[PDB]
Amino acid sequence: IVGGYTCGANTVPYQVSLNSGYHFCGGSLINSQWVVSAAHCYKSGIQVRLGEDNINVVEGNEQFISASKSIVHPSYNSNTLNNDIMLIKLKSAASLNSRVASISLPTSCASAGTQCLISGWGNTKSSGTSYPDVLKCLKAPILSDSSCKSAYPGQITSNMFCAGYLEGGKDSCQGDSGGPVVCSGKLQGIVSWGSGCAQKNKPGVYTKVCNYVSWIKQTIASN
Ligand SMILES: NC(=[NH2+])c1ccc(N)cc1
Ligand SMILES: [Ca+2]
Repeated sequence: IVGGYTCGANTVPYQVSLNSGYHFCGGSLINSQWVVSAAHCYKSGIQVRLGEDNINVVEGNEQFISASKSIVHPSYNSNTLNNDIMLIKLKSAASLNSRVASISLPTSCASAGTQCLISGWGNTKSSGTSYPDVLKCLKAPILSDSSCKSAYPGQITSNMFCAGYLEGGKDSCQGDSGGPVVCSGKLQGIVSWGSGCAQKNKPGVYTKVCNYVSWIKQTIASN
């Protein structure tokens, strides 16, 4: 997260870190046994880390649970990033409490103008690299489809939305992928892609979660 702020320990209780020996992506806990992330975060041997603030220090509220299965969206295209969504099932149910909590799926798609909270442990620099150890946060509005498409000609599908600031300086970034965009207490987006990070006229592009609620529910019901 570039140009954000320190969230505060366990203030984003649905935020998970995906770990394969090291943090590599974010995710969102949507019930005691399932995490939503980005398909481009797929790999084998994932350990889900809940209750995390400093990802390099055991602070006392962590739950580390290996994934039993991952399900990449059936129509995920890695070239265009269309349908950049996957589900990860935990081998055991997490223990839910105030610091480790699921986030609700949307009942309705969020509109341009709605303020959301974006969070992650990704790069905090637009130029060069610095990874924070604690969770970073950014409040950002959903942008209009027209401004999104104008910013990225020929690249924005009906399964994507832009959020952030056209002026630049405030954005998600590498390492934030798969993490949440939460608006009015609902998971509306997944950190997906963008040109660099926090660049002028290159806002963040996010998977449009509301399009996937049926697939998510049906997938969970049978797996
Ligand atoms: N929002 C962004 N600029 C972004 C997010 C993730 C990513 N992998 C690349 C760029
Ligand atoms: Ca920790």
